[PDB]
Amino acid sequence: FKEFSYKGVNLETLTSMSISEFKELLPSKLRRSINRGFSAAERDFIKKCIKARSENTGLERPEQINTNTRNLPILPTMIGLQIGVYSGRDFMPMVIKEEMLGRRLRDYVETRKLCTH
Amino acid sequence: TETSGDIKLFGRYPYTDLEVKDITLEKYINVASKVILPHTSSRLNTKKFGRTKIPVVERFVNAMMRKGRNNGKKTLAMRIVKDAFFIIEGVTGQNPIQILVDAICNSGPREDSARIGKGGVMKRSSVDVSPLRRINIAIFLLAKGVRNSTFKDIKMLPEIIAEELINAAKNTQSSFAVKKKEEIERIAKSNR
Amino acid sequence: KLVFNNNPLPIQAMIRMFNTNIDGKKQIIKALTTIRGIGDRLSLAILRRAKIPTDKRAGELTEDELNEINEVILNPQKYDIPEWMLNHQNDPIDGTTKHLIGNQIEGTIRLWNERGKKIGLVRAFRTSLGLKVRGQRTKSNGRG
Amino acid sequence: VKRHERVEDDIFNKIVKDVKNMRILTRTTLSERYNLSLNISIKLLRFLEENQIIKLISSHRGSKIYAGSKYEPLKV
Amino acid sequence: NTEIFKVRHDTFIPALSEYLRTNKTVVPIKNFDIIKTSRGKETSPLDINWYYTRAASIIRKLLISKAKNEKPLSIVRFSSEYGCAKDRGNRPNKHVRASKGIIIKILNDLQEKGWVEKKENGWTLKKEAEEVSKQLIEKLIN
Amino acid sequence: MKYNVYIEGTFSGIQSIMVEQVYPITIKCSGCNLVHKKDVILSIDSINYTDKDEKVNLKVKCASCTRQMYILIKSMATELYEEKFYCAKKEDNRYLASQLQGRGCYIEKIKDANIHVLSEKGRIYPDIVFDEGYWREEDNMNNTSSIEDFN
Amino acid sequence: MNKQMIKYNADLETTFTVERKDFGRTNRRCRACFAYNGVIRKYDLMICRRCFREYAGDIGFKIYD
RNA sequence: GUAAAUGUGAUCGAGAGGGAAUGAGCACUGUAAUGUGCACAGGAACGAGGAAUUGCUAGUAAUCGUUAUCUCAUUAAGAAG
Ligand SMILES: [Zn+2]
Repeated sequence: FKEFSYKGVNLETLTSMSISEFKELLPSKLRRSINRGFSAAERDFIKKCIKARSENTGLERPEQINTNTRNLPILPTMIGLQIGVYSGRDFMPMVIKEEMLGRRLRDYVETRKLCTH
Repeated sequence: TETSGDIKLFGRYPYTDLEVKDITLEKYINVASKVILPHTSSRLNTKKFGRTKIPVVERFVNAMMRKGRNNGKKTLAMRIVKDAFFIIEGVTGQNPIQILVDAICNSGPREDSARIGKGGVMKRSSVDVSPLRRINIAIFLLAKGVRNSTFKDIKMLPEIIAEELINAAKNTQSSFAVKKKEEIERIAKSNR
Repeated sequence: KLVFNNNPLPIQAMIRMFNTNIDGKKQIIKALTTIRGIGDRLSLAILRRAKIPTDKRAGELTEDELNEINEVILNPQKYDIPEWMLNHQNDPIDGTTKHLIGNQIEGTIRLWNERGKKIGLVRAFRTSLGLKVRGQRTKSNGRG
Repeated sequence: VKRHERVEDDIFNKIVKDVKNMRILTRTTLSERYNLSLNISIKLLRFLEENQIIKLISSHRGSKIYAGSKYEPLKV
Repeated sequence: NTEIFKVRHDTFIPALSEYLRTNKTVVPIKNFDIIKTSRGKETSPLDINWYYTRAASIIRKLLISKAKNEKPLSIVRFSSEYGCAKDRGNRPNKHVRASKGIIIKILNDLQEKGWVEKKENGWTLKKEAEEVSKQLIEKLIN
Repeated sequence: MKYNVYIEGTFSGIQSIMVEQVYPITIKCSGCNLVHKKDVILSIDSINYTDKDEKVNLKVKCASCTRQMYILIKSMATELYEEKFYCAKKEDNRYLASQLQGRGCYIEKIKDANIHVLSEKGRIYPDIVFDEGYWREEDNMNNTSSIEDFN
Repeated sequence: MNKQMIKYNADLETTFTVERKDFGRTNRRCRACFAYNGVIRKYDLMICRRCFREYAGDIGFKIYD
């Protein structure tokens, strides 16, 4: 069975690419967000992800990273991490699997409970 | 371009020697006023019998701007009737104008139904129509017959105009307008 | 005696292209709008690269003309139809662009939606329940 | 039954015999008497007006009208 | 004299179109057979030679502009001249311009043949393009 | 005036006929004898009142003589099947669905009625459609249900 | 005030500054009453429809027709 | 982004009317897309509307566009002309 792939690129290569390179793969609206540069908040989130993937060893899980950076597109640097995304009320936890690339963190969390009359 | 003579309708038709041929109608049908194109803006509607002085084919094109969507499209109406006159002049062999005159003469109902009872219940009775109302209804019926006939039928609208007008002038059962004139007169008689 | 010499050819009732049936009497343009993935606009594009007169009826076409069109459908990018004219652009699974025909459309939309659902993409969950996903308001209209 | 996309030889023959003694004729007549579609009533009618069998008497926008051998106009 | 007004447009635009094609003075845009003239249009043109009818009508716009001594014509002016009413679903129809790319290509083709001269505020005719038109009309009316 | 609504025909494999108490009807004014220009929907669930506060299912003013016209449905159903369906009362070779009570009008025609069939095997056939007065269904056990000569 | 924000490029190491555009209700408060709704912005007035009608005759507006 | 209905010629031929839900994209405004534009698809109800009910007497009613008018970074299927 074949390795995971996003828009032609293997996870081995994809996890080694700079954000500048990854930008050539993403959809148009996500590209425009990376071209217009990261906020001071987003930079701290990303530096923690890079630290965490490096620091974690063995079989023990790294601690959760929380964020209110809802519009950030998912990057190959936060694969396998547990991340809490703010729902307007609480940090809703999720694990960033490979299949989430090309989407924003807001796409995986509901700010409004489903309705059943 | 085509002519340097006297005024003819669509520059084609004679505009003379025209007879009404019902003395009850005479004063109310304008075939006098020589006009090259059935269009005038003459502001007679703001008057007591001014809508009886508008020329005949004018009254006849106004009747076409209907079914809602065609309001205001008076050029389109002129285009349509122009063609119909070619079909009719050919078919009949006589001034399209005398076909139109005779269509009106036959298609107006002479007796009608109305409520008369005032000081109690309203009971229906026959009544007698005026000259002016008689011709107003004739145009209405000729128009309504044409419109509804063409709706979802493959035939061209100018052709349907020629079918109805000939028949009406000839007083045949074939006309929608003529049949419905018989119906109204029969019901009027039933309530006599 | 005089002869007409402007008549269409002896015509077949209906013909088969794409596991789809095409009414032979129908003029080639609106007739190729029977196959899924051939809309109006793209139907005219193919016919002017296969080079068939638009005014012939579907049952007049030879085997040769039907092969010419069949070839252009399997590979539009060979006959200079540019990628911005085609159904499936920058395919997430392949990188390439391709034109999906017939039952390939539903199959591809299904395998795509199913993958999103397996990982909890909110967009795919809504389409499965019959709800809207392009920001439309759902209070007043779209009932039952 | 639906309309047709040919004028076969025996329909063609009898139309020539029928178009004489008719007065004004139009796209609809060929398509409502015989079984021809509008797209093949145009082509046949245009052919007969090149052959001098019929004559055109109007062609204003798409509205188009023809005459056969027993037409006769008004006279002054 | 203002010689252009002596003949009918629906005889002149078809007449010049043949003189263009038989000398190849303008060359079709890539994919002319499948492109639309505007985002307001529903389908691509019914005549394969639409590009030449554009070229024939562009020189007519310029001849009459020259006849009336107007200011030179701009790429924006031509785009509004050829505009139309776009269909928008469930909404009123709206006026939209022609696409510039066709017009730019025609004007650059005509520049290379010496038929059209670029001014600081628009495009203008040249002696050869005037005389072709003159010599056509002198046969066409007779 | 009182009108009984019967369902008539030849019935085979049928336990019960159920009828929606919703009738498209043609009505005639009993004052001026003019037919109402359109059919009117008479429904059992439509609640109206006479000028004397009596419940009726239809209240219509005659356009010609201004007279009020009223119709009441009396369901002749013996039972409600699934609390929804009015079981028409079997009477010999026919089914009595309802009684229509007209005041100030005549009922000239009932156009259609939505009919449901309960088979002798306990299967429901909702909203049955007649072709030329015939309806027939077969179950997975080869039991036939049919209505012939429907009126 | 024209406020400024820092943003990082894709490297998350180089920084640049961008300016926040002044738009929306936040700076267009009624000059008579601080209201945020029904502000007439025409002719460089910045006055709400309630306040306008009491002062209109002092400013010099009239109802001619 | 400087009318549209409309005028002439071609074309299409009775769900080639209609554009709703949805796919992989390509751009724009913005601090942020969730908003808007574009291309290719996809192709739902609806075939002239029950009981009732609302204006309108002449350049009026209805039709057709347009707003260097108001809202307005971007957004009119709203008002006021
Ligand atoms: Zn205020």
